[PDB]
Amino acid sequence: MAANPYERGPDPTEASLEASSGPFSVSETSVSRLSASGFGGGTIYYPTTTSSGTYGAVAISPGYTATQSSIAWLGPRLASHGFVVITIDTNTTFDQPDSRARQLMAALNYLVNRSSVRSRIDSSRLAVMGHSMGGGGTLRAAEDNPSLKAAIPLTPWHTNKNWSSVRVPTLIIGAENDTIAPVSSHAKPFYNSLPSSTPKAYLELNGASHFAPNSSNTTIGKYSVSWLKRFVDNDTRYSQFLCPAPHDDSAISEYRSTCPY
Ligand code: NA
Ligand code: NA
Repeated sequence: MAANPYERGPDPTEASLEASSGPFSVSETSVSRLSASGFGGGTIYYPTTTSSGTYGAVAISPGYTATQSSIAWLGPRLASHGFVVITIDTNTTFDQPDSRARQLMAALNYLVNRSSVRSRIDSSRLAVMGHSMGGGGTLRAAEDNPSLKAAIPLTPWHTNKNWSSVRVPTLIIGAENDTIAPVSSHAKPFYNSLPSSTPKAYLELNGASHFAPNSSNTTIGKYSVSWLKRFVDNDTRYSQFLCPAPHDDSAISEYRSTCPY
């Protein structure tokens, strides 16, 4: 038996993470706006299998004026690697980041306590994601809920630039050519303010616009899955993708250097 009880799926490869689907078949159900307490409803994507144990859960928020159609592709992509994922609609499409932060947590609370798939979820292993203003809400949710295992703001937008109290492992994904949430005034200031004692990363998509997260994106999928695996599942099999080194090679038992050079 693997020492880590939360490991799911076979040993990862670059190819499996770049593919459109992970190893788990995915089913879906929905929660209506009326049934959703504290948010505007959503779609739940979950692994059909339960025989390998429970999974961590992730809530994903869209951005200003947007609905869950703008983040829908993330549902099957992440769930197929062994996660229960809810893509939410917000109370109103004009909600600000700090409101979206509260709705992300309300969605996780619904998943854990009242959803039809609650029995597939390990309530102690939760994460938050979001696009644009929903990425700003992801940062605020992480700051206010340090028990979260991971946070992934996608091209985030927020007026607050100081996130030095965030103790949740955070992967910020920025778009190089973003003109709506320019990385020079949003994503990068956010990352620079995160504590160095918190596991963190900043990934910038080459030549990408603010809307890159709204359609299938191999890079977003690979590193988002790797981040969630590493920190929601404590799955160190995915460190090779977040912190590559020559000793990932099976022929190399050790590699040390004074890189970068
Ligand atoms: Na509601
Ligand atoms: Na150096």
